[PDB]
Amino acid sequence: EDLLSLQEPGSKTYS
Amino acid sequence: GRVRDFVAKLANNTHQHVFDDLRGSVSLSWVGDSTGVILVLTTFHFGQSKLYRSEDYGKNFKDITDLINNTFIRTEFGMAIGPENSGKVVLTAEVSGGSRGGRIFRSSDFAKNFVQTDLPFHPLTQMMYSPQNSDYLLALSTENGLWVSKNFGGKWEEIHKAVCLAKWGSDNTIFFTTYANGSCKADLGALELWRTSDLGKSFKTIGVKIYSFGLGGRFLFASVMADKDTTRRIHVSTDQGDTWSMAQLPSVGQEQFYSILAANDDMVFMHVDEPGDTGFGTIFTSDDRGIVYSKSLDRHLYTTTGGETDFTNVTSLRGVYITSVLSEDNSIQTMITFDQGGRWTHLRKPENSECDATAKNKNECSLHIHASYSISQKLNVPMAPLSEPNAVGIVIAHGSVGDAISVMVPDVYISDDGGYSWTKMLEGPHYYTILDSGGIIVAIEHSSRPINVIKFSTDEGQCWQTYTFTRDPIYFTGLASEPGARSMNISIWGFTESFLTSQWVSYTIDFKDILERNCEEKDYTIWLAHSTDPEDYEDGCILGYKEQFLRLRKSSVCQNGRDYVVTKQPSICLCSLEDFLCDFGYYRPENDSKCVEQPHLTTNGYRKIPGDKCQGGVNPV
Ligand SMILES: *[C@@H]1O[C@H](CO)[C@@H](O[C@@H]2O[C@H](CO)[C@@H](O)[C@H](O)[C@H]2NC(C)=O)[C@H](O)[C@H]1NC(C)=O
Ligand SMILES: *[C@@H]1O[C@H](CO)[C@@H](O[C@@H]2O[C@H](CO)[C@@H](O)[C@H](O)[C@H]2NC(C)=O)[C@H](O)[C@H]1NC(C)=O
Ligand SMILES: *[C@@H]1O[C@H](CO)[C@@H](O)[C@H](O)[C@H]1NC(C)=O
Repeated sequence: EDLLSLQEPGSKTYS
Repeated sequence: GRVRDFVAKLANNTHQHVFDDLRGSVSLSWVGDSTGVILVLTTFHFGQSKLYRSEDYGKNFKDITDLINNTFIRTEFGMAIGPENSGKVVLTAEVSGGSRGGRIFRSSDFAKNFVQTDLPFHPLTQMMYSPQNSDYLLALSTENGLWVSKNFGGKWEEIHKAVCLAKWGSDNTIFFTTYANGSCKADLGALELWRTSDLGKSFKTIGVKIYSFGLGGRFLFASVMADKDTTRRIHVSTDQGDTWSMAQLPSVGQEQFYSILAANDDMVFMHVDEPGDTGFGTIFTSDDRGIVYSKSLDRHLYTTTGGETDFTNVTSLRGVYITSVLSEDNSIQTMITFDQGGRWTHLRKPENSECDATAKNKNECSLHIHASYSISQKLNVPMAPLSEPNAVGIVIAHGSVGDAISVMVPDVYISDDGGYSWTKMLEGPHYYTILDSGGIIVAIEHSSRPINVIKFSTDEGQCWQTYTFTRDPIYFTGLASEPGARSMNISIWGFTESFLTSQWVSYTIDFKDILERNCEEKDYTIWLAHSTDPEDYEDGCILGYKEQFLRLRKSSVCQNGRDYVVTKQPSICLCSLEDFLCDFGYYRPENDSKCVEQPHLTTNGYRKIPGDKCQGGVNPV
């Protein structure tokens, strides 16, 4: 696949 | 240099909250800005969830789990926070085996009250908001249908049945791809691209034989398979797909890929993997049209199709980027560019550090920075480089000095003029953060044992002081703060040492009494950016113009405030032959700067580099 779109961040996660 | 009597001031402003629940996982989301609403979604495994809401920047939390009526929530999708200041939150629950459709709890008042609805389908992807109007949503069901809602989830309508991928464009326009025979996997390279400006009332076909597509700002990219081979080129359109024009990029094979590293309104950075699994590629930079591409860097680092790269846009200073290259011996190295990709060089060596074993010449080495790749290899790199647009010319990151990125424990280095000069700030890995637009910095040690101390500096990482915030040390887990780097509250998470039964905990510290005074006219100095040689008639003129900021002095201890906005004063510079790039049918001969001809639309002469604002002087058509 080709990454032709910027991937914005998600959510802070911990554990 | 230190201020005194800060211990009591920090002691009064410290708040502890302890969550009574099983230790599973946590998720933190900020709803809007200037509201201080924080939603914490605790989950455990079977299915069981708890929801907490804080209206006070995280100093106190309330248990609103009964609002969602104690139902397990799917954390794979995550919370869908609405765009800008609208306070729209949507959650996705888990349903039984005989359910007709999924179920969502939706709120539109910053999670004060939630409403339960039953969908006609089973959403297989997170809900997406229309940027121009938050009342619109779309999602893909398990059967690959496309459902669009025009009243914020009240009702949905199916507008197609074989959609591979979809995403909002601009002005409430939807782009999606469809397949005919077989699944979306076996039919790759033989898809169609569809557009509809009426929310699925009227459709249109804008492409065929598509391999993938994406949006990169004011550009539309689509990778089209060749008619007789497996090679696929790149087609770019800026008219919502009304008309396409081939881009001047190499046609990659079936074992390679493209990747957009950063896309502005004018320039786009493209990465083209080289044939083979050598592990490196190349970078090209476009022009204002997004069609003509010129080679910028070689042997760029990119692990794999789904891998990671070290490319980083330094937001503090204009036109500064950092990335990692690959040497002849597979020894990674760091390069920096100040001309938006015009030239690349090594990071300047710190003036008061000694080269490590990796450097053969003990009087000649350079600084190297750890990034996503180093974290991937499981090294001691708690964080990647940090920088904020509103904090001018400040960069923080781990790094080591030598001829290649080493494997020893890294230190922390800071630059306060955009990246031209560096200096060691702390020793050993740390978690750092910036508050109040660079007014005060904070850092937490990265250790394998409980910690009960936090460091902070007011002179841009020059003088550090330690504050003991808790009597019972906790295992640190991470820092949290309001996005934008304009607040003064900082939240410190972790979990207590209790061996029989551990628990979560958060400490929030407010620095309102450390920065007692508000900055005045006197507490600002005029600073010229990109300054290298004062003798130059146009010293520090990048892309045709300069900029003179007003920056808070390090000595001045004062608060910028939430309404602070940076000040500037650009002045243009005369154009030269170095402000233009080549067109379709021309190239640059080596050792020269002219653009000669190489041995359908037509071009005459040169083209002006995007982002360049010079005027006057040389103008070769
Ligand atoms: C690199 O980051 C900088 C800082 O965030 C970006 O500069 C902003 O670009 C946007 C989009 O055009 C403008 O609206 C802002 O005014 C810019 N802010 C500045 C210059 O302080 C820049 O676009 C990023 N570069 C790329 C190539 O994406
Ligand atoms: C840090 O958190 C405090 C609350 O703990 C924020 O206080 C708000 O300040 C604004 C601006 O004066 C008031 O209108 C709000 O009423 C305050 N909130 C509350 C809940 O009383 C404070 O603003 C935060 N830090 C910064 C820099 O804004
Ligand atoms: C809350 O969930 C319970 C689970 O047993 C269900 O029976 C009940 O109808 C739900 N209440 C509302 C108001 O939807």
